[PDB]
Amino acid sequence: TVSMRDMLKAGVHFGHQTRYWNPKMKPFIFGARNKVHIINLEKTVPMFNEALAELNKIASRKGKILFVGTKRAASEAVKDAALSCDQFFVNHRWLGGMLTNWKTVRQSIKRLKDLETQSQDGTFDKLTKKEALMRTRELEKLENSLGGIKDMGGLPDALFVIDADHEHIAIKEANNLGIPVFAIVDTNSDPDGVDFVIPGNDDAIRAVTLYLGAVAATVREGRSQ
Amino acid sequence: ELQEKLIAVNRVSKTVKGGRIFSFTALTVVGDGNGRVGFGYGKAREVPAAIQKAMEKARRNMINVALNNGTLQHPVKGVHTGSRVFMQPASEGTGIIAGGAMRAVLEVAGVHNVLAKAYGSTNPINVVRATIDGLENMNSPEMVAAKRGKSVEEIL
Amino acid sequence: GQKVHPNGIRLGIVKPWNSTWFANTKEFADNLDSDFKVRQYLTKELAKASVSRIVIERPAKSIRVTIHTARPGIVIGKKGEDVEKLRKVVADIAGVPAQINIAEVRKPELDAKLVADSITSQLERRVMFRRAMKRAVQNAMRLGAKGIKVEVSGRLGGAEIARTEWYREGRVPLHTLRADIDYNTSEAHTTYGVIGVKVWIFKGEILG
RNA sequence: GGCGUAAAGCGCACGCAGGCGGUUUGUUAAGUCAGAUGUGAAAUCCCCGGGCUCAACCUGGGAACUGCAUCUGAUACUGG
RNA sequence: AAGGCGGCCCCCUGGACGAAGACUGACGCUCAGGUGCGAAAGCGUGGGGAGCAAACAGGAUUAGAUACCCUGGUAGUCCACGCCGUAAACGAUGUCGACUUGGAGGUUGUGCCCUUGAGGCGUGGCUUCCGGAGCUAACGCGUUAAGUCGACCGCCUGGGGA
RNA sequence: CUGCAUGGCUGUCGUCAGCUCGUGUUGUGAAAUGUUGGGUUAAGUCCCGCAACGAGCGCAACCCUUAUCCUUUGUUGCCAG
RNA sequence: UUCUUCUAAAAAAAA
Repeated sequence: TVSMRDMLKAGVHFGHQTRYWNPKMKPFIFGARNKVHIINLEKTVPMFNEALAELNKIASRKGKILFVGTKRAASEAVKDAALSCDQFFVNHRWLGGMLTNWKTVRQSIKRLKDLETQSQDGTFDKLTKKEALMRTRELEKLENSLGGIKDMGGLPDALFVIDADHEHIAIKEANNLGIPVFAIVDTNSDPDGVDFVIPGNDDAIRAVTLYLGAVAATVREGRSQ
Repeated sequence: ELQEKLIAVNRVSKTVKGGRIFSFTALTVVGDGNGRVGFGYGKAREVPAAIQKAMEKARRNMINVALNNGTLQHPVKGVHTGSRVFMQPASEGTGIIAGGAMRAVLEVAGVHNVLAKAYGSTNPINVVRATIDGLENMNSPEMVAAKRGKSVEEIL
Repeated sequence: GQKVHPNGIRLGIVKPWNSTWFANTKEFADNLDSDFKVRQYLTKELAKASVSRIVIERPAKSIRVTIHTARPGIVIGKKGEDVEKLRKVVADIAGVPAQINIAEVRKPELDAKLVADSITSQLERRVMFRRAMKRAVQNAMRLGAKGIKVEVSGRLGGAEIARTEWYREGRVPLHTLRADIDYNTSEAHTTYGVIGVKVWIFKGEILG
């Protein structure tokens, strides 16, 4: 469904500097030109198709999937991608315990929900201005961190992680709860916890928009089914 | 449905500026009288709260042990930090020949005839960890047959 | 003992007085003494009946005392039988004409005095102190209280050295003056000495 | 069963006696393994029975005595 | 090999490492007893003695000060030949060999590409720090293992006595 | 008589800014995290960051008094015309 | 710059 030429234009093949590699990612590394690793696209493509197929399969059963990207190079791209494909995202800081300690995160999302109803339609003004600013700031930060998942209802059925190393906490929580992980793993990340490894660059804007469009396309198609 | 056993309850302590703070720890094991068993270690300021936390932790993170009709399937040995443990299958009606924490975890795990022995330190937490470690890596005839690619009759 | 009495510190903010009358200094002391005698007699008589508060007020040289209790059927029995019996002896003790009204206490599990008497009776009949504390806290929290803290002190479980145990669920803000913390104590005369019970109940902040 | 810190690596090295030894072929059969024979007293231990009302006890037959010697054979490993 | 070795020059001399071959053909590894080497202090004989400095003397501090601090100062420290054979003689990790992800350096050879400047790509020896699996009571060790194995030797069985 | 068998009450560190819990995670475990870090405050007060997310007892506010003005009320209080 | 020492009896929990 995705070729090799588009990826090469995007910059997927680029990895990190040689001093920083991680040895568990050796099968997917082609070589190292100009002291930077290159992923072999002839290897990333045949397993990316299986990942997209599995994601379509889990989407067609009306399953909730959760997108995790917080690098600030993908924050807006994951937010608009998830909204366009009617899914969930975490674009700001992943607060620890978001999946395992869901019993309290449900209270926090409930706090966010009643607070936004109070603000826009409840019209909870006409009292002391400093308290109104404090509630506004509290709602602002709560929304900023938990807006994407505020109506999820329960724990999701799969996770899509943009950076396997930087978002190690989310992958660990998912493995702890037996939820499948699909991840874009660079040459410096650890792919053991990931159930569906996807080699490739996780730093370029072109590459990240390409991945997000592809996953949005397949999840939309599966939902349509 | 599941059977729950309390193994050992002791009082741990912690010294602060005010003085000593005494807390309680509870080691329990739960299981379904068959291949499912799991241990829980809970800690709180009171023994009911401690045993409750232990039971909730025990009901999760369980493992499947491929046991025989009423016994183990071969002599297996396990180790976890201070307890070299060894256990082997026994004939019908010999009971659970085990000591301390081992007896409780085996009984709840559904085995009925087993000869066991604990070497090294006999600390309850370590021996119950080592016991399920050995049980976890205990091979079954179907598993080893499928693994090596031969029939169960070829391996006997 | 370090903490000031919660009802005392709130006597002019959110809590009312248990005796609301006026008297000059000539008859203030004997009026107070008369109030003490009637309170002592009533507390002694109605031990079985769960009496929560004895409000006293004397308009125009006639005492009128309103008992707040959770079991009015027990305190009245057959219609108009022992209420008059209490009224006459109270009028005789005070030496002034009396009148006794009775206020029912809705939800007795959220009343500090009644919980204290219940815990103290259970202690006197030798139940586990931890069990009594847990039962009281769970019942209170289930009926809709914003918070309760109970404390029991002295020779618990027939021990040799006394200790203090306490539980607290919810909010119990003792520094907030507008919080209507219902506080009361009691004591159990067990065979190993006396055990003291204290209970704070936070019902929700009062605005105004 | 251990020897960094709980008791435990000689301060370091050379080296006789001693322990062990890469890889291929042939020969031998000492170590090793299989079979047979002789022997390993009786009782005792174990198995299946029998006799004292049962049991302890006594007793028939078998197994066991894991060993040693000789004869015949096997030659993969160790030794010549 | 360990103890250890620091200006420069000469004489005699041991070990280690690299690149191409050629050669002998298991000749190998470890080692009780044995032998040799073995910091500093100390001993004997004969020299030498500037500085430093056990003992000792004097002056301070102190309740006391047979010490710490100050001024002197003798064996000793130095040379030649013997003796002693002990140290937290330590990497608190015996020697030899095989296998098991990696990163940044230090030091010393050596092959190729245009040394298109002090460039790039390999391949050996020694050595420092971080870290994966694994091991460990933990701290940590982690291709220079305390990981997985094999050969040999020395040593331990509660603390004090010792 | 026993405050060294106790209840209730009080001093004290000290009106110092601290002390904990639920769930999750790390460690075989006692424990840790939260509660630490960069600023700031009288303050664990607040923000940012962060395997922590929240909550409670405490840090402040709500209470009394004092400081300014306005409305109601002017005697036993006051005297501008 | 100097600044030593406090003998000899405690109690703490067990769903």
